[PDB]
Amino acid sequence: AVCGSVWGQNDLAYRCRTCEHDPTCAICVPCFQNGNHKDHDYSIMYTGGGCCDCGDTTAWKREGFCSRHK
Ligand SMILES: [Zn+2]
Ligand SMILES: [Zn+2]
Ligand SMILES: [Zn+2]
Repeated sequence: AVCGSVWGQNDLAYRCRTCEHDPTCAICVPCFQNGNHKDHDYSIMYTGGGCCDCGDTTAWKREGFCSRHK
């Protein structure tokens, strides 16, 4: 339902200021790739590690869910 992916401090992830509900939200690289963020304000970057928010309506807009946690 919600992507269970975890990453470490030197793993890249995605911020998306268009989809997030707060600036600490992030999704893993595969969830970004399998979603639709064209013309979004997104950035691939480091985040000090984290857990993917894809599929979680409390953290991420539904239109920003990838195809596998939609
Ligand atoms: Zn987005
Ligand atoms: Zn994910
Ligand atoms: Zn996903």
